[PDB]
Amino acid sequence: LVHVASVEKGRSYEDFQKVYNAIALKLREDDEYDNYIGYGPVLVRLAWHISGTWDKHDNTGGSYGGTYRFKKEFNDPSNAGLQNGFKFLEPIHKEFPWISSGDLFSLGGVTAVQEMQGPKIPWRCGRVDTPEDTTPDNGRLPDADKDAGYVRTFFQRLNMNDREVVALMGAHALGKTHLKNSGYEGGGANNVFTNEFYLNLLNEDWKLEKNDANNEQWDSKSGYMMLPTDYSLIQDPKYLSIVKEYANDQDKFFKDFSKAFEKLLENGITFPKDAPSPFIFKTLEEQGL
Ligand code: HEM
Ligand SMILES: N=C(N)c1ccncc1
Repeated sequence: LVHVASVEKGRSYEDFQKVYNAIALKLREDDEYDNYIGYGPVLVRLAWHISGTWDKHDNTGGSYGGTYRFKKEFNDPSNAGLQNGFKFLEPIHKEFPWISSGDLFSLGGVTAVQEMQGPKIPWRCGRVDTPEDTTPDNGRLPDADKDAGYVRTFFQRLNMNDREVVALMGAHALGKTHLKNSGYEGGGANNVFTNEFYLNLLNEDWKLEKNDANNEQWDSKSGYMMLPTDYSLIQDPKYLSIVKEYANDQDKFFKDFSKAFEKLLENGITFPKDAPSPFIFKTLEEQGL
């Protein structure tokens, strides 16, 4: 199954920078969402969920087709809460109806990471909306109540290795869980992209507790939390080495995250030899906007 990237007709870097800027200005404007976290973290989660349905074995799922817009995927229990990100992006899509759904959802993630002071994430256009019957079934996204072996095996389906996995999970520096979405009680939350997830793992005094949904999670007296799958990164000796690496080298984490996140967003997509090079968007701050 082959999905060839096809650039939205006549569009170039400047067009996509305008879309980035619109997303970024709305991120700045709608600052009260989720107890003043803003929509940054949920847009990153959205980009990950629309991409994380991919299966390397048959090239089903993935970001290309924009299939999150269809009821089956929209209503996946694993996607509970992402409706907020979708609604956030609706007026952006109305202003720029020429952008494909997959391009918009993925660009939303890139914009959010960068605007939250994360690394630059090169981004490529050309995802094309596919029909409703191409929507992957529910159940392709990972469970949080599992161990390191589960995480490792799960991510093999997305063609991600140990480093890639550990880097990607660093996104859990952003935002929080919500008991009503996922059955996990949210802890201390930030909207700035840093390597603090790894520092938290290594430095806090974690206690295994049960939350009000009767699920186990790791909580600190400082008020932080970790999912069981988060904590598995320090239970497994291979993951632990990498956690320590990123806790001790901000720049290395940023570079590795950028590569892994672009890869995640591009899984399943064949880029023609004469496709445009990846775009690196300027932040609002860099533009003086
Ligand atoms: C084993 C893999 C993963 C599991 C089990 C997992 C699980 C979860 C859960 C349960 C939540 C809470 C959702 C809610 O209650 O609203 C969450 C939130 C989040 N996830 Fe993950 N996740 C995983 C990997 C990732 C990856 C790879 C990324 C991106 C690179 C990511 C980005 C985020 C972000 C940014 C949030 C915060 C959303 C918000 O604040 O609304 N996650 N994750
Ligand atoms: N470990 C966390 N604090 C976390 C943050 C956001 N999403 C999931 C987990």
